[PDB]
Amino acid sequence: MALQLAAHSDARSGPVGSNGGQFWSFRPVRPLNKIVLSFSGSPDQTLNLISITFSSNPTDIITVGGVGPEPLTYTETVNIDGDIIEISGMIANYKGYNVIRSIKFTTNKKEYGPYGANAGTPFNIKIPDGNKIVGFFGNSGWYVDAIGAYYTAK
Amino acid sequence: MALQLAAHSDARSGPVGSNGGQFWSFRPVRPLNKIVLSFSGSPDQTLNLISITFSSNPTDIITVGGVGPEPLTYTETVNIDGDIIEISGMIANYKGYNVIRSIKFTTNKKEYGPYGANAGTPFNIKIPDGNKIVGFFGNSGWYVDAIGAYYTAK
Amino acid sequence: MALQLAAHSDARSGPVGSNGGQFWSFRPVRPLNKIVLSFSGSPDQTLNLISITFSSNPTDIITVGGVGPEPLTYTETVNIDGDIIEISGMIANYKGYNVIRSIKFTTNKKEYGPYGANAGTPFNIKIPDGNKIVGFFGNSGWYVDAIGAYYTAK
Amino acid sequence: MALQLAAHSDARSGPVGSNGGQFWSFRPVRPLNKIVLSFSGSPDQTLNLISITFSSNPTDIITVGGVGPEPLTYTETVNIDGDIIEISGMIANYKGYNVIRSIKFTTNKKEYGPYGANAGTPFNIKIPDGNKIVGFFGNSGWYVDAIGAYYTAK
Ligand SMILES: CO[C@H]1O[C@H](CO)[C@H](O)[C@H](O)[C@H]1O
Ligand SMILES: CO[C@H]1O[C@H](CO)[C@H](O)[C@H](O)[C@H]1O
Ligand SMILES: CO[C@H]1O[C@H](CO)[C@H](O)[C@H](O)[C@H]1O
Ligand SMILES: CO[C@H]1O[C@H](CO)[C@H](O)[C@H](O)[C@H]1O
Repeated sequence: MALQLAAHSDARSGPVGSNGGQFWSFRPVRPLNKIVLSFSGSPDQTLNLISITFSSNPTDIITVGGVGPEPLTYTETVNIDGDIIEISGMIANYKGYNVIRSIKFTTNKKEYGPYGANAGTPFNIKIPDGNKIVGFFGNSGWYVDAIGAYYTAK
Repeated sequence: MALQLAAHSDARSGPVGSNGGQFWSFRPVRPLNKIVLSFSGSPDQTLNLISITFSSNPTDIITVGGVGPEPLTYTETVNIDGDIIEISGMIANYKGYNVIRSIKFTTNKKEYGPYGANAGTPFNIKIPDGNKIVGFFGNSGWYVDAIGAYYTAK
Repeated sequence: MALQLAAHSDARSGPVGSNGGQFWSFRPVRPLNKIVLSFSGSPDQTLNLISITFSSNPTDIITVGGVGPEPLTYTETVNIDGDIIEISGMIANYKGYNVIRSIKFTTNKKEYGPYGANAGTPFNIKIPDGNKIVGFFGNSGWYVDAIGAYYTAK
Repeated sequence: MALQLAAHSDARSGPVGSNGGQFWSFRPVRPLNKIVLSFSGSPDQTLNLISITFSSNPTDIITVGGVGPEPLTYTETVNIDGDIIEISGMIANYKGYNVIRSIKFTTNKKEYGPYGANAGTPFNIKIPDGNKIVGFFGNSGWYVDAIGAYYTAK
């Protein structure tokens, strides 16, 4: 007595960047409210993006990249106001791997970034008008190798 | 030299049914305009769905199911008028496997079906208002084991 | 001129269950090592699965289901030993929705469950030999409507 | 009654390229064994990849790109022997869009190509050892904007 009412999966945009050790995915039920970027290096010189931590209130969270031995030295915290609708950045070599090196998040009312080392090959994830980004997925290893987003209407 | 503008993949609904021998996927760039359902048995008795052939003019086409030796004895040709917005049917046993046994296609203009043996466990692939089905995917072997749909805004 | 070295997304199994309010996805880069199932009702009587919390050390976590007004009364904490290789359970109606009602996790070393109300329509998420489940996805609302898994070799 | 034996969807690699008008997908149940690349331009000067026709000759076929007004002037027909294990090529601007401009296919038996214009930025779809490409997906419009592959073991 159980009708098979097909369950849905959100549209995807990307991934951009490069193949990495592990596929990762994080689409939480509630909106993303915070993104922490972790780096090695320093702002006065060059920041090396190593991992990204995505979270949604009150406790959903995931960290991708950062599984290597390099110690972190800096972090940038992005407090998301509203729905993300676009992301951009640069891809370039880091210790033998082409990785996400800088990232910028854009919502309906504000832009955050770009943060990191903004040099390299640009990437841009954009979605249809009237849609929102509701999660991210990609590949990662010691660093963040590729990134894509889940999106849906309204 | 070339912006990595993330490319999109349409949302999915399903699949419903059962795991089968091969995954299959068909999402043409022009509308799906014809579907041929091939069966063994008799329309005057019981029809057994063996394969489905989806096509989009001028020459896009795919057949899933039917790789077994059983001869086909009857076909139902469905000429699609309008956007497909819903699919439903029944899943039941056929020669050792739970398979898609009947299927009904609903568009914004007409309803087609159910075609086949309308007995078993019901399935229904429904999408949000304002969207349309633009492709199908599933699993198949000798028969049609599972089916799901790709959908996007109209 | 970063090479576009196509990045991979793991093979998927499912989902099973039914369409729900939101799509959710959680595939961490480290192994899933803990799953908390939250229920209303009681073990001595009938346990009603409401939400599931998946986590991977040290800090990855996600909770799906549980959005509604019903208070939680019991939880089953599963400490996963080994790679998850199979999941099974039952789907049945709960307050007007067909939902995941029980779930059993099988790793290469032990099995856990089934936990919940083991009655209704059985489901089984199986993968090819030599593979392991590395994440889960599905639909959820007030309850856990559908679930599927990400899997990969080894 | 029907046991919900979760059905599987093959792993994906990509897409590489750029977002385009429509998502397309083709994963036939029989091995892909024919690919036709259609161009405008001159084999001596520069070829402009307009569309690609993939087939599981002779039953399954799809053509992506080429829905615009530009006439084709030259085609490359590729008869694949064995399993495709890798593809690579260049991406570059064509009349306002960054599109797939050349492609080279590698099977366990031999190499095919490159076919197209050798200029732009490179892409490469590689898969795990012991796997094979069993389908393709991407974005397209007047041209082939993005491409990715479905792969599985064996
Ligand atoms: C140091 O190698 C590891 O990290 C890099 C960069 O992130 C890649 O992901 C690679 O596949 C993984 O094995
Ligand atoms: C006859 O077996 C074959 O066809 C059935 C039914 O379609 C399933 O797909 C199975 O996995 C496949 O090996
Ligand atoms: C009370 O409705 C909500 O919860 C149910 C059950 O979980 C479904 O998810 C539904 O789509 C969602 O809107
Ligand atoms: C001429 O525009 C059309 O073709 C280009 C190139 O293929 C892109 O697909 C674009 O989105 C589509 O509208």
